[PDB]
Amino acid sequence: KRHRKVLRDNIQGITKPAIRRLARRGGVKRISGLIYEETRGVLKVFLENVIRDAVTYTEHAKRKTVTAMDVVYALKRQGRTLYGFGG
Amino acid sequence: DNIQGITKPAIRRLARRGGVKRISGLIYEETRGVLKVFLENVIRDAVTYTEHAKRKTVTAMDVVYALKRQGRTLYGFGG
Amino acid sequence: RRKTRKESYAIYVYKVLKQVHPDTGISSKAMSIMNSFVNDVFERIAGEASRLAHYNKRSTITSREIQTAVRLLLPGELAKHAVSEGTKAVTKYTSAK
Amino acid sequence: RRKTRKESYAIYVYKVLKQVHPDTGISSKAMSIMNSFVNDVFERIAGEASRLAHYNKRSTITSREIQTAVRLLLPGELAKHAVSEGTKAVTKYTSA
Amino acid sequence: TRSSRAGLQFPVGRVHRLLRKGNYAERVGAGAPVYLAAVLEYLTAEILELAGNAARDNKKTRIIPRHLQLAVRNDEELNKLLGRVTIAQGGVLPNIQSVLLPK
Amino acid sequence: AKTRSSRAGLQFPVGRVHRLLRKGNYAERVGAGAPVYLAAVLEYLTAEILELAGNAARDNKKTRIIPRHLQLAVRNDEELNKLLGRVTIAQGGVLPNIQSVLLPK
Amino acid sequence: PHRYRPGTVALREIRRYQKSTELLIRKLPFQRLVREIAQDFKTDLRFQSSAVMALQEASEAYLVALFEDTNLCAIHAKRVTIMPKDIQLARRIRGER
Amino acid sequence: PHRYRPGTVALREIRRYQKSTELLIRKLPFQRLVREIAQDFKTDLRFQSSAVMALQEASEAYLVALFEDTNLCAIHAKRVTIMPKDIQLARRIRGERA
DNA sequence: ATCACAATCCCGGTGCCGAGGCCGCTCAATTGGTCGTAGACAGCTCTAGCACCGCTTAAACGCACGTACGGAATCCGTACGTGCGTTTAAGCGGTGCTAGAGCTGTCTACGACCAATTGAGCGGCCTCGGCACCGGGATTGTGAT
DNA sequence: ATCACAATCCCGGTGCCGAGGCCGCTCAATTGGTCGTAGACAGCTCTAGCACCGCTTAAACGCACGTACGGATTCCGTACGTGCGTTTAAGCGGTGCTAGAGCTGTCTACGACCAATTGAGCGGCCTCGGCACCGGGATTGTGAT
Ligand SMILES: [Cl-]
Ligand SMILES: [Cl-]
Ligand SMILES: [K+]
Ligand SMILES: [K+]
Ligand SMILES: [Mn+2]
Ligand SMILES: [Mn+2]
Ligand SMILES: [Mn+2]
Ligand SMILES: [Mn+2]
Ligand SMILES: [Mn+2]
Ligand SMILES: [Mn+2]
Ligand SMILES: [Mn+2]
Ligand SMILES: [Mn+2]
Ligand SMILES: [Mn+2]
Ligand SMILES: [Mn+2]
Ligand SMILES: [Mn+2]
Ligand SMILES: [Mn+2]
Ligand SMILES: [Mn+2]
Ligand SMILES: [Mn+2]
Ligand SMILES: [Mn+2]
Ligand SMILES: [Mn+2]
Ligand SMILES: [Mn+2]
Ligand SMILES: [Mn+2]
Ligand SMILES: [Mn+2]
Ligand SMILES: [Mn+2]
Ligand SMILES: [Mn+2]
Ligand SMILES: [Mn+2]
Ligand SMILES: [Mn+2]
Ligand SMILES: [Mn+2]
Ligand SMILES: [Mn+2]
Ligand SMILES: [Mn+2]
Ligand SMILES: [Mn+2]
Ligand SMILES: [Mn+2]
Ligand SMILES: [Mn+2]
Repeated sequence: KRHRKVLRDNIQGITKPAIRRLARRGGVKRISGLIYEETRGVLKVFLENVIRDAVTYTEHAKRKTVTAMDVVYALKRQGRTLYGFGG
Repeated sequence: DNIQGITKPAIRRLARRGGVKRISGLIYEETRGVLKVFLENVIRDAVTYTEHAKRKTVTAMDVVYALKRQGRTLYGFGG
Repeated sequence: RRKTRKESYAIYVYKVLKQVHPDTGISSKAMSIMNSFVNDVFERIAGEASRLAHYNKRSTITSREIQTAVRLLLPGELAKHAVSEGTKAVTKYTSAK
Repeated sequence: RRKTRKESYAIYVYKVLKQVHPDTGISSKAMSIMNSFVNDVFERIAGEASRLAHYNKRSTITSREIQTAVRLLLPGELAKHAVSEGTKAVTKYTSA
Repeated sequence: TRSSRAGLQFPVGRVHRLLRKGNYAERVGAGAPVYLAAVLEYLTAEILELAGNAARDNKKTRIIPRHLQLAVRNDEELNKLLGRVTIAQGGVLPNIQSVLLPK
Repeated sequence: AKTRSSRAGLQFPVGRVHRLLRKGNYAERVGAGAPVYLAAVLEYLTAEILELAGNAARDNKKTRIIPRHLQLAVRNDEELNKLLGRVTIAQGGVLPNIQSVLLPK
Repeated sequence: PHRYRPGTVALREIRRYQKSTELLIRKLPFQRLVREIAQDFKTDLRFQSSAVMALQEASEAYLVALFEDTNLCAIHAKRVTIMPKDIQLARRIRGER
Repeated sequence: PHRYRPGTVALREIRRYQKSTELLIRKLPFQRLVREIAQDFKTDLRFQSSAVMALQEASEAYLVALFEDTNLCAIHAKRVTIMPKDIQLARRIRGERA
């Protein structure tokens, strides 16, 4: 019964510099100009697949809140097990 | 010397089904090592299963169970 | 001689084959693949349903666990149809008690 | 109120660590990792044991299933040592 | 039989047994094996549908493991489902990379 | 020796491990040795990794294992690296590795 | 005044970010993105903040890991510069497509 | 005489082997290799004939698919010829190799 | 060669707060006894794994020959790195609000379990049409002119 | 293009064995009945997820500029494929020989299930030593000269 603002174009919050940093820690020294939009597209496919399961577990449990454990179990579902967040 | 029983023309046929047009000379020995490693890993696990069943004969099921373990599930042998 | 019993889904695969393709048959090898396929998919849904129950601290695997299992497992369009046939058969079953 | 009991392997992990580095500490997150590690490997071995029993039509999970679970699951040297450390425990357990 | 009451060719009796025998949980609901048997029958339908078309395309009346492979690997979603699966005697899809073709 | 841990000479809780094996639908029945073997293995691997991460902690001049010491630990050990090859250890980073061709000549 | 040659600051930054473990994507941007993608699956969802840290920790690690495979794809092609097509090669071979 | 340009029979064989489903390794050499590898794990062992068939079906499926990836790695390097380095890149990526 | 100098590294100082210890209450583990069935251990049945054998090919092999492919070498244009000034919003920390997570208690619908019953599903048997194999024209590309 | 000659495709005939159907037995599914307990639901608590605002400042953005990188081009050598003939062991159908897989039937050592006993492990509470954070000063490496 009150407004959420509307969320649009949030992919672009994954800026050029931020992607460069992740690239550095992956050991990349030179980055083509087209890599940024390509990286956003991959992050989004990744986030969609995982968030789709987290939510599937979350709806099963009849909750309105997504828990670390829904995410943790979704991660493990996809063969991307994560330590440090329960489980 | 048994490994060499996986011949050049045999590796070539596999490569062809994989869509490969041209094959370096060093590929043949490289594919022998790769296939050895694959079989080692699968047969090791198959035998662990036979062992546990207290048998002297490795069953298709031991292999099927091992393939599955390794993320290489196989249909048509007792799945 | 004598016997030695082994169950498979062969008869039901045939029955379904007849629905979808009345004028076509199936080899033994192909039949063994279908068998593998059903077992595999059975195990996969059942395993997921098992975990769902444990995650939620429940002693029971109900159709709701099978349903969620199907949605974690199956790809989009394949799940949609699967949920339908599932819910459908459950409805028809309880209304025939 | 007075918060829900949340079980942990924390106390054991601190024990093992005091034996092995009696002057070393461990942070929250580190222990949370240690704790997931222990659960993860617990599930993996238990899971493989369950399958072994099921495959052999056994209703029971014995140390022999765990043992084989460990051999399929652990890499080489890690397996060897865990097996001897497991058999030792069963042997020490069985007599006492 | 619970198959007929539910409208299924696939055995609901068998499937309820396998669920309890398979150490999935303490208890198994009544709807669970009906739901599951239906999903199994449906996926069986979907494969055999597409496998049969492949047998027809290849001028055959009997389905062999190749028809099942063509069915699966040409279907996007099925190929995904069985992405880590090997259909024995299946072969591959004919697909030559462009640069390999003569000009 | 009242605990099943003492009787086994373990730091890890055999009782709790026996509980979990039962409340887990692994099989109808769980043998008496199973929790014991398992609890010891869990203990063996625990000590194996803590060994290596206290060392990391010490190379790094620290009294405390933080999650990066575990990652350093795991990812430098061939065998631990593989046991955890599909695991991501929150807040542990990566190993320093720059590719050769990227080095100035 | 002074000017480092191309690649000099890049090399420096590779060694800097390989020493740390801190998340490299700013936290608000990333969370807004999370709530937006999740909103498009289901409306009125809340997140435990550690559910957002969990996805971010997994996400950043998926993308360092990938940027490694990508980098070796560049180098295979006798390049120093990573491109969209290196990323695509890596994801295809991973079986991610 | 008569001679096809280099690459023409290569393509004829691709079309051919992508058309069929029969095994491409000779059965007995493979069999003897399976027994050899297994001995080094446990001595005095028998194999079901179907167990060797299962190992051959799986092994070859593995090699065909690896050759597919190796080929892409070659093409990525503007080449037409597969080389050990393409296989090693494939496996590295598959996460088999380290 | 030589020489700024920017950036990084290594050093105690300093202040904030989470690791880790003390406590005492509680709930999960231990204790000892019943009771039932899984499975080990033995005894028998016969399936499939295995061994040596000898012809009939097709597949492996080794070689002659030469071309197209890989790689080394150079050359040009601009894309992508670096640095700077300006612009933008993340993070912080501090406040105020309630949705809904998560925990309790009550009661019953649902599923485990057993005894009895019955036909669906199994192997054993049979036979016949779908399809593998093949030879002899229909057609399609490949290389050469 | 327009030519001939490979290798491939396809078509109607021919036999051969496994798909597929019936058959009758039997074991797993079904029905009808008891008992207890999982969890659906209702009621209550208080955690933490959310919104929102002002302030500081570090990070993001965009623009200037030019180096070194990618790609386009030539170009040369041999590592490849193609196609002969000679060499070999895979494949098949054969008979013979038995390890050991696999099924039954006995029974007892082992684990489920239980109540009553209690001490390990939990959260609550508290505090100080480890380390994050900073500024200084020494070192080190890259780029100007
Ligand atoms: Cl149900
Ligand atoms: Cl035991
Ligand atoms: K046998
Ligand atoms: K809350
Ligand atoms: Mn939206
Ligand atoms: Mn200091
Ligand atoms: Mn604490
Ligand atoms: Mn203290
Ligand atoms: Mn005390
Ligand atoms: Mn029995
Ligand atoms: Mn070229
Ligand atoms: Mn140019
Ligand atoms: Mn700030
Ligand atoms: Mn805040
Ligand atoms: Mn409320
Ligand atoms: Mn509620
Ligand atoms: Mn009922
Ligand atoms: Mn039958
Ligand atoms: Mn002919
Ligand atoms: Mn015809
Ligand atoms: Mn039949
Ligand atoms: Mn009948
Ligand atoms: Mn309850
Ligand atoms: Mn260049
Ligand atoms: Mn034979
Ligand atoms: Mn014998
Ligand atoms: Mn025996
Ligand atoms: Mn006994
Ligand atoms: Mn006992
Ligand atoms: Mn025992
Ligand atoms: Mn505590
Ligand atoms: Mn400073
Ligand atoms: Mn300073």
